Amino acid sequence: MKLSKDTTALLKNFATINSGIMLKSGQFIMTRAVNGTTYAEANISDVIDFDVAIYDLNGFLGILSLVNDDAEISQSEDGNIKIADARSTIFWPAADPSTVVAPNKPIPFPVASAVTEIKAEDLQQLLRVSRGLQIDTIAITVKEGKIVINGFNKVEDSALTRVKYSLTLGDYDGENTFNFIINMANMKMQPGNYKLLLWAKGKQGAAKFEGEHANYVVALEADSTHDF
Amino acid sequence: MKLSKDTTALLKNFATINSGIMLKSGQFIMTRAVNGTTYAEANISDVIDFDVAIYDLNGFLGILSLVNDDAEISQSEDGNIKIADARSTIFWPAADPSTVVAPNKPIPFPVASAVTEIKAEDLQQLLRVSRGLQIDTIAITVKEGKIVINGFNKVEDSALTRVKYSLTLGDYDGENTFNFIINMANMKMQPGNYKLLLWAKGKQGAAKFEGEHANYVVALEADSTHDF
Amino acid sequence: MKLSKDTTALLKNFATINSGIMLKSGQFIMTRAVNGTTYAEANISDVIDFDVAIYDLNGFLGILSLVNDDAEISQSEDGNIKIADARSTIFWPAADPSTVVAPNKPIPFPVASAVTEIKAEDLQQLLRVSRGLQIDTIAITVKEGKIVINGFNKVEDSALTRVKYSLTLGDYDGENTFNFIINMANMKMQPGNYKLLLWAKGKQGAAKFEGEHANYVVALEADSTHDF
Amino acid sequence: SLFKDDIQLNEHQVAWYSKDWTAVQSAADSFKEKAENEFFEIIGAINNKTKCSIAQKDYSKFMVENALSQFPECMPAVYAMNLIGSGLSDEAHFNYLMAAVPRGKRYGKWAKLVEDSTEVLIIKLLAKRYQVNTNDAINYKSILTKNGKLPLVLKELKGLVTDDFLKEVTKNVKEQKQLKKLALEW
Amino acid sequence: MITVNEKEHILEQKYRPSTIDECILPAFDKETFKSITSKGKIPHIILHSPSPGTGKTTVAKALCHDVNADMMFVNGSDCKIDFVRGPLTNFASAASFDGRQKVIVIDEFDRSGLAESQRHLRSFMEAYSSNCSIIITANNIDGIIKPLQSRCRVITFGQPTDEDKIEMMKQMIRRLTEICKHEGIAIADMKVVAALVKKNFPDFRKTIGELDSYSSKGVLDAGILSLVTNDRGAIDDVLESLKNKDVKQLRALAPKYAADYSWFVGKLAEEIYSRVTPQSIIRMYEIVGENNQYHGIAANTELHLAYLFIQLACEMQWK
DNA sequence: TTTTTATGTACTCGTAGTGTCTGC
DNA sequence: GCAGACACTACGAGTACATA
Ligand SMILES: [Mg+2]
Repeated sequence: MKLSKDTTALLKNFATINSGIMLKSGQFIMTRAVNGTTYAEANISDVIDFDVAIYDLNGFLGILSLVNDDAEISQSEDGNIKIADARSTIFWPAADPSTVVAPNKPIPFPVASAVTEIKAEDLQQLLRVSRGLQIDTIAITVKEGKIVINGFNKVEDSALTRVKYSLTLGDYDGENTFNFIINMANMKMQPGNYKLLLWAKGKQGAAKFEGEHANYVVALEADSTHDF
Repeated sequence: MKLSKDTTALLKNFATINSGIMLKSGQFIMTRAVNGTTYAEANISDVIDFDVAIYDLNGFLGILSLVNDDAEISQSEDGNIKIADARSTIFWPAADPSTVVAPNKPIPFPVASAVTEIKAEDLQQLLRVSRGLQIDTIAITVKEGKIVINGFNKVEDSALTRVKYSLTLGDYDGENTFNFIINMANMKMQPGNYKLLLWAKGKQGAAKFEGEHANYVVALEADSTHDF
Repeated sequence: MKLSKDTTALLKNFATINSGIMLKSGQFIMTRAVNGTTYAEANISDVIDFDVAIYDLNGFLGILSLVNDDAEISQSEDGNIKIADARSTIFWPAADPSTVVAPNKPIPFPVASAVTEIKAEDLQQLLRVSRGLQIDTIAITVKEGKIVINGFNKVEDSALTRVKYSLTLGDYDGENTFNFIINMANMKMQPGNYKLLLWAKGKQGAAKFEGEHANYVVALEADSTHDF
Repeated sequence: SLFKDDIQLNEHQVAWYSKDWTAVQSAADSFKEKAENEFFEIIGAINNKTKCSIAQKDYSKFMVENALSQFPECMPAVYAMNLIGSGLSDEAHFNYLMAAVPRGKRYGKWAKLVEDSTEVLIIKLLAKRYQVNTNDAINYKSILTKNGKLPLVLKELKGLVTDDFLKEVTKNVKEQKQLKKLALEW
Repeated sequence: MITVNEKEHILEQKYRPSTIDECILPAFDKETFKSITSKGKIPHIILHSPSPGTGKTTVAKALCHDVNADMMFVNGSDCKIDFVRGPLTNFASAASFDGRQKVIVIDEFDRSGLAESQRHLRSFMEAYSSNCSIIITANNIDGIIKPLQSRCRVITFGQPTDEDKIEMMKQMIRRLTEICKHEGIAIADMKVVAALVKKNFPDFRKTIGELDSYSSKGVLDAGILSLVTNDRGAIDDVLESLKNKDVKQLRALAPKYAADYSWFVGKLAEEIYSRVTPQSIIRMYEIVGENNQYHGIAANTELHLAYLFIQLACEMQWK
């Protein structure tokens, strides 16, 4: 079996969440951060036919780029990963499972406490203005009807008061307020439109972003206001 | 006498073998590492018109990069190297011939014990994979009829048994069995296609690479095996 | 008052001559080395309205580099100096003027006994070649009707016999013969074009470089020879 | 931690498995305990006449002599080794000190001068400004104290106290306080 | 019974023991090593001894050979911080499909300039201890940071008891006899082997080197015994002249040793130390220290050494 | 039971700044 | 075709040694 450039691109984006990854047989890939604060899942076209744990995914994808696109991938007799080309062959090592952190099961996202959607333009603008104005922490909030996402600077402001950026997405219908603060360190998604689900309970919370290829789940900080 | 950019690139590649070089009047240049691991010979377009030894070839090529490409290289009245530019002139010292380790005569390579050919694409892939899998030694051996280059990482694999890379060149119709180990550090050549000659007589051995412009002799590792 | 980034980059160059600087009321700054081997002057845009002596110029410019570009600079009520900018305010101790070496009098450079020019590209090439050829002194003289700069390595050439570098600066037209030696250590100037005024009389003399930002006068070496 | 299970790893595992090398650097600096020495096992042999071979131990003529110089009973031997013993071997130095220093359980605390960091700073400032030696600077300080001109002179010199100068004054990072002490010098 | 590596021509490298039982160790150390090999798993160990050639590298490799471990032998001087971040992590995180315990041998890791890397290594040990173990060897134990020493079993080679020394020397005599028999070296007098073993203890590498050096003519007879029991740099003439207060012979001997003044003065103090009274030791060290302190100051150096000879001959009380 | 002199010289390691060439 | 990657140098920290 092979790996299309979009599959390798999804894996390369996943590599920003974890340097390693766990692959089980099927057509479904996933990964978790070591601190469990972010998570990613994806339904992909190419088929996985043998379970393997990968220690360094970035170098693996680079070596895949070093050979042809029709590179056959299989499991060598010693247990490693064989990559067969026309005349060349690569033997990438297989990792021990105890040295890579993987989600033990696909996470069951509960009922969405709130929902919205984000166009790709808003996401790219948010990323650019964060890189610019040095935004390290964001927060979703409700104003006079619409749901907006604001961003301060947690280093220069431990109390979260100076709104250095804000962006408007859609309208909110309900009766409960929710100002969820989230750290930017758990924000590794490829650009595009995302259907945003948000769940909260008690001091805990999560935010799922459904995309065409992958879904990205992000945790909330400790002192996040719920009002649910 | 000007120096075409091909000549200067060849001189840089030669400088990676020996910090200094001894070039005599003609169109033939050669160098050999001080530790006697690699040797290089080549013919080039530009014509050397005076014998001179350069103690620091790298600095000479730097000051050459510091002036126009059409600079005129001659022998100064004092006996040094005069690089004439538009408004400026650089005088580079001529080293004492005894203070530069250079071959006495062009060493003639013996009749080969095995012959094959390496395409420039295979060599580039080998080098890039060596950067990738961090393989530091190679072994030219026979694999069921064909001649193959196996690439090992001697740091984590000291017995050279865990093959990390494998390349297939041509087939071997002979009856001998050999395993020539070569240290990657001694592969100081520039890209291109090379007829690969391999000579071995009991304790003696060497590997020659014939290119369309340059020939590179490389010493094998001490624990190479053969039955010639 | 604020210091535009050109003023700051100029002061960073003026710190290369003297570790401190004395700023007096006006649109004009100056400094000299403590040993008196080089002196600098510059007409600056930003107006200096109060006298203030800075002993530690590099630390002061590090304070400046951190807190924005529109930083309001003044002297504090107690007696030090104050730097306020929106988010912060920093106090820096004002040193007594006797604690900073100041040239006291703006040196009125006499009418030049020789005039020439040197472009930014020529000066850059000269500095690069000197860094390459280990050149530490230069000699401005008249060669075959043109004004040339010869670069020597005074270490391996104590008497300045073997010319290592040569550059032409144009015709001379005059009737005098000279050889002004300049130690490269005394040229703390920033890149750019420079009008070069060489003046000499009896045992005294100097070399003035009028640039696009500042003027740098430097002292000749001991055994400089002229016939003015 | 979205995954509310997990036995949870220690900080070292989280740092290494994530390959965040700044966290790895902090985890390694966690083990930055410093200053190990066993010189006083040698001195005891010199003092208590214990058997001790320095053929495998690290030796320090300065540390041994300064440790033995804290008690007058050993000052003859330390004096002799300070005069004629500089060109001797470490083994010879130790052998002589064992043969000569009289037996005794004398271990105690070294005599160290406790200094006024502010007064040291003032003396160093006065020595830097007037280009004088240390005792000339102390005499200048005396004269300026009994004249009342010292606040004026300290005010004129307050700009000379750069952050590198405080390193020469005192290595205690509480040097920052003296910095403010010098900022408010009027 | 004996391990021979035909690839090596150097004698001490040709007969390197390959098993814990073959090594000549103290009784308690060998017992602990046999226990380690028997229990199947290797802990984090630090084998240290300032005396070279006691068996640290040999014992590390022999533990890895008895356990049949996946050994990664590494030059400690190359085990810099990038080596721990890279090759060590690559080797620890690699999956093992054969049940072999992963063991990393860091030979001669006692360089101070590697302290930072060592700290990293300590953190490494808290993340990949369940995957692999580390066997450090060192000469200067103080070159290993205190957390590494505390986390590992620190075994001090070259620190035996008297009975341990007797037994080890008998075993080394037997081993040298077997090496001679393998090498075609005829032993005409075993006293030669005994003298070599006792002279070069506890440096076994140097012992086999001395065997190779003195076994040049292929026979170990009384001549080789007299050559081994000799001291080629012996100063005995000066010592006997001082003991006899012979001014003529000391006057004659001054120019012979005046050329290498520093070395001769050092060796003369070293030799006189063991042959004189404690107060004579005090006086000798004072006299020698003064005479050496005024070395570059005196005008006539031969006269200076004769002056030292007169002083020593007058003031020494030989036991 | 405690515990470090000044100045000059040499080396190694780690990292950050910096310049320069190049791959999908 | 230009961010990024690769390599090279400059500097701080730690260590060590000789001599006074
Ligand atoms: Mg060893």
